[PDB]
Amino acid sequence: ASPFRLASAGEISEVQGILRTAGLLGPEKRIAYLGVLDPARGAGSEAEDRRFRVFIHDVSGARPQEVTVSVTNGTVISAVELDTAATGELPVLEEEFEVVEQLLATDERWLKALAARNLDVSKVRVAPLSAGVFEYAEERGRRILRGLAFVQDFPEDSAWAHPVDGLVAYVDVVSKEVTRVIDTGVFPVPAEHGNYTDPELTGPLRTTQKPISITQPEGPSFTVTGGNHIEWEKWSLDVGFDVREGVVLHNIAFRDGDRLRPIINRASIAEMVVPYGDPSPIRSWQNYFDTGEYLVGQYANSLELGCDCLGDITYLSPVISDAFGNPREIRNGICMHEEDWGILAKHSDLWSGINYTRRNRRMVISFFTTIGNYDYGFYWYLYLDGTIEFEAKATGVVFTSAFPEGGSDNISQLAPGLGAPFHQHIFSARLDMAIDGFTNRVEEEDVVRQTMGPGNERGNAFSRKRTVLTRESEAVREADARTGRTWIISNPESKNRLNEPVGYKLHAHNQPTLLADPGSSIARRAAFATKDLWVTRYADDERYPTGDFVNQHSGGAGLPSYIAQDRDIDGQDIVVWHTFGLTHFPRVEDWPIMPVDTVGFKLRPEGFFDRSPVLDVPANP
Amino acid sequence: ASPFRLASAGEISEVQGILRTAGLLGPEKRIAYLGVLDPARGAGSEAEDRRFRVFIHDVSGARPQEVTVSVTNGTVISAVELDTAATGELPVLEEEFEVVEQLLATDERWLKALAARNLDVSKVRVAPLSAGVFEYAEERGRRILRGLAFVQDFPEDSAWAHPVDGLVAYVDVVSKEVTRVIDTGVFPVPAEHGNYTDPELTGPLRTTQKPISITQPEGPSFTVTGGNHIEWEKWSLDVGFDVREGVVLHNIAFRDGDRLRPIINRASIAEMVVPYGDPSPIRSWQNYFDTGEYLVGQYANSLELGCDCLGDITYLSPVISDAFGNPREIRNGICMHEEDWGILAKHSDLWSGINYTRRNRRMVISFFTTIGNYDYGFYWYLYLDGTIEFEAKATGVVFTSAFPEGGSDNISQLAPGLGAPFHQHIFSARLDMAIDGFTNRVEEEDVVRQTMGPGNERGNAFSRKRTVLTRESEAVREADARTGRTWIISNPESKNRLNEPVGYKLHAHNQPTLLADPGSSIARRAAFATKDLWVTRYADDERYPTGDFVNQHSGGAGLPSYIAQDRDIDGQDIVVWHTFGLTHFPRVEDWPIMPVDTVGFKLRPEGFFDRSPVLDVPANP
Ligand SMILES: [Cu+2]
Ligand SMILES: [Cu+2]
Ligand code: NA
Ligand code: NA
Repeated sequence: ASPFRLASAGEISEVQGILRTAGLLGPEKRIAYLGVLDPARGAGSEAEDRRFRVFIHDVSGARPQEVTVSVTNGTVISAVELDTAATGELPVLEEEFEVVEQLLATDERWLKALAARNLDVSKVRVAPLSAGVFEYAEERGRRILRGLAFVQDFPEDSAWAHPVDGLVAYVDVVSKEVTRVIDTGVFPVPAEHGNYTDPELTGPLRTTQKPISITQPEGPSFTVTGGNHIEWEKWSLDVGFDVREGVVLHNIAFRDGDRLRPIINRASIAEMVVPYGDPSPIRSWQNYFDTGEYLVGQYANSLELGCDCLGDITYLSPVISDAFGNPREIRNGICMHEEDWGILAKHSDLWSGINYTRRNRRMVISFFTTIGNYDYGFYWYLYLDGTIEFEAKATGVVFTSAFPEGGSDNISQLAPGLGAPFHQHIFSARLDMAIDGFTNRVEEEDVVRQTMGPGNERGNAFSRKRTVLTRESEAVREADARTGRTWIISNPESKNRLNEPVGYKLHAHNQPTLLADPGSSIARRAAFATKDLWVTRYADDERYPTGDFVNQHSGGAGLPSYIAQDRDIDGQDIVVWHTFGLTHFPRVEDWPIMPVDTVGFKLRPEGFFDRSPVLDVPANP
Repeated sequence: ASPFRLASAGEISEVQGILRTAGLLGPEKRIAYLGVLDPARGAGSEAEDRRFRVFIHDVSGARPQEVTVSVTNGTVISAVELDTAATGELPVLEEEFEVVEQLLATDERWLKALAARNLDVSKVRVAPLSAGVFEYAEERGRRILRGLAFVQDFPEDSAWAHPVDGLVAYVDVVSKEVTRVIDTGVFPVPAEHGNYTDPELTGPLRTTQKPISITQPEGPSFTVTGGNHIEWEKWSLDVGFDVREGVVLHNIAFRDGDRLRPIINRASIAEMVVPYGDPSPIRSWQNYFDTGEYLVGQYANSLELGCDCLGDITYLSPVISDAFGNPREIRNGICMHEEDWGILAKHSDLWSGINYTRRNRRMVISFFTTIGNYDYGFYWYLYLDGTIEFEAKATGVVFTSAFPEGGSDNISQLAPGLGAPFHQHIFSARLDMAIDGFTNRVEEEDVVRQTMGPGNERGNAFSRKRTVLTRESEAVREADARTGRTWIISNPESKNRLNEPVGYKLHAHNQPTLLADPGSSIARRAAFATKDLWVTRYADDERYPTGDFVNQHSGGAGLPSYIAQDRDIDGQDIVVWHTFGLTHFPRVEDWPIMPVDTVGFKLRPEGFFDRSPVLDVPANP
């Protein structure tokens, strides 16, 4: 059995049983995170050791625990009580969905605020908003959620149309107490509805769209074996799924002739955060770590055939644990399919008389998640030519506020009285590299302009420079779009037939990084987001750029701590962490439901192959 | 009849007849350019006036002419003799394809160079390479082409595999004389073949690709009327075709409710140039203005169904003039089709219980051209949400040289002894704007970082700033990817329902601009390419960023001259010229035939609509 197979329902039940028998899962315990661990380095040989990591909350007020279990051997490997004021709180629990609203509904201060606004408490929705770390000393070591009110006029109404500005509250979800209710003043609650299925707002539906049918009469060109092992057009990989990260890719490799050549050992989105840029005290604390605080895999959607994924689709239905250790399937949570991708290569040669055209295609592995108002599609693509790409598709409903009567430098107007605070959506891709194996290095490549003069008398020359990042202290890099900056991951011990090291080049989109002041709480908690590229030496326990327990963790954790080790990364087992994101000034067109916008990155072979790897693609039928 | 209809065969024959009768097209004349002119402003009412512009070369040595004809009235409007030393030479003629090779084959200096290298002259290919303007005084006012040798071992061999470095020659294609033969020394001619249809090099063809079938059982959702008028999913436009520019889009507009709202009056790629960065005197003069010197529409490919354009395709077959004024059809030269484009909008709402997904699609209008070794696909896309995008797909065979034995700062290695000089492919999109009509302005928008302090005590705030470009002297702009710089075209006299000016935002890729020294010939002849964005006041005669006659024109022409007029562009009829390109350090994977790489730009609505314009899209079948 592949050590990279998806977790099965029986493994999760086994973890439950092991924890129970060890005294670690009594009736007061709640599993906040559970996932299989990847195999250790050099473990390929041999014998199963499937281990699971578990974060266990306690509803009675006792300290939570981090536990690793061997499901293979039926044993607890390690169990440690956590001091959450030091190392962070556990991820938000599903069962907290309604707790903030419930607590607030019986609080006299909350009710006073609602009564001033003539709002029916039974119509007021409130979400479990993550709290971060600000100036409130009573919150240190306590599990806090914050709450913002949105009115639902009727049960199928979009509450996002009706934000209640000027009001925020903080609660403790263990003691079930409301710690603070803050009312800065009454803003009109926007009146118009945002019901995008109401014919009054949609108008008559278009009747002009004729069907576009995508079929594969012979079935798909990829195979799936062992549950999650993909073979497609020379590519080989395993599709993992983790409740925190979502879809993970393992063992990305390319079969070049008779050799299986590794490229990336593990690819994931290891963090994603949505920092808000509105200085109103109602929202200035808000930074949603969709991955680290909420767990994006947990909220993966079940994808509808013909709707979410069109064509000949092979689904995976990954299994996760509920809060009690029972397995729960996400039916049709991962789509896998190949897509036509236009022209691959084309040339019409006058001298030879040969006219040549070939088509491209890509393998797609995707999932979609919903976190509150946001919905995101995460797409990995493998192309015939060896290119690897990630794309995020951001949609949903925008997070709303009042639009201030005098206008705003930090909020845009969507509808009468309705605002959208500015924000970013910033991702970190963790790419545990294995270019032709684990001995890798990274070079920063810039274009080099040359001065007109001796050796360049016509002033046309230009060049390139590559700078090796030799130690972690040198490996925190920023974009430079003007100079075409990219980063090449190579294997200095593996040369192509031209005696040049094999490599892959990372092409970033060069979007803005974290805009917050560098002294802010968010700049400290999401330090990764302040720089485009980090390179670390691989270590088993360095998994997330924000650290293991993000919720209410004070600044400092993750990448900035890991690189202090100043380890050798010049021809070693290394990990690239690429920050990329969208900066969103919401437009009227984003209301009442947002069209998709996109961001991502790609890696292209750079002297990895001895010539084009797609010369054996046949002409299209 | 629409004044924007494609030229017909009969119109071209009529132009021929008119020129003949006027004494302007005797047997020594050759048409180097012919195309319909767009209607004048305010001409919509009324009555036909189809005018054609013609550049007429004379093979006997007499001066060429620029002529405008009214095909409607059977008259010559203007005819002027050109002084080519002043205003530039005419575009390269098709009949010059073989002239450089032919001349050189009987030249003793050329033959001496070939004999030293043991090369059979009958196997030596040479192209009509554009000459530019360098230090050779004898070339001023003369029609010159330069020639580089490539060996074809047999008639179906790819000559690009066998460049003959150290050798270049210059000819006069009117006097049929070889002016210079320069031999800097013998380089080995690379030996390996680059025959990408030879089984020895391809290997056995893959048998693993299963069909991907794209069909439309009810036909397409767009209609074509009047030959070239498209109606699709609220969009309206006319598809033009010009021998120089290729596919042009006219009258791009969007039907918002019962109002046809203009967006872009004319969109084209008005120039494209390929500057080379190798300071060897063998190539340091080379800059191929594929559009302005060669005419990309002229070399548009005939596109094969199921191969080049997949799905339900509607073709146009545009007509151009041959060198004698006879019409020539480019059969199946333009593809039009709609494509599925993934998720348009999606949200799963816990509070309302509504789960909503809609799919996106795009209208595609494309052509493919071949210029020597290069092949480019030009794609325009219209999306359901109002986004407009252009994408160029660059492929073909890379232009080769020897790889110097000591390595090179300006050439990369492709195969043993085979090099690829560094170069860029730089496009200029000319967007004659009409956002809700012709009264438009441009603002540069940057993100604004804010300092932690009073009014921003948590250091989270960020903002945006917009600066109006009020006069042409202020409207030559550069990218700033780090600050998320974009440019918004708005109509200051047309407000959306929120009392904000309607607009569209240009999103650039922020790739490097022209790298050459600013004092070089190429920086002066392709000045447009040195800056990302220019805004001019519309004028009928300001068509190309490089001017009308690019071939052998000294530096200065086009945009830098036009903006000296310093015209008012604040709420006026304006034109945006966006420079964008690829910087290519060729990789081993690009040999022997290059996979596609891409560059482009998009424009997204920015408060153009009163809410999302896709709320009336129905759920997918
Ligand atoms: Cu957003
Ligand atoms: Cu190129
Ligand atoms: Na690694
Ligand atoms: Na205009």
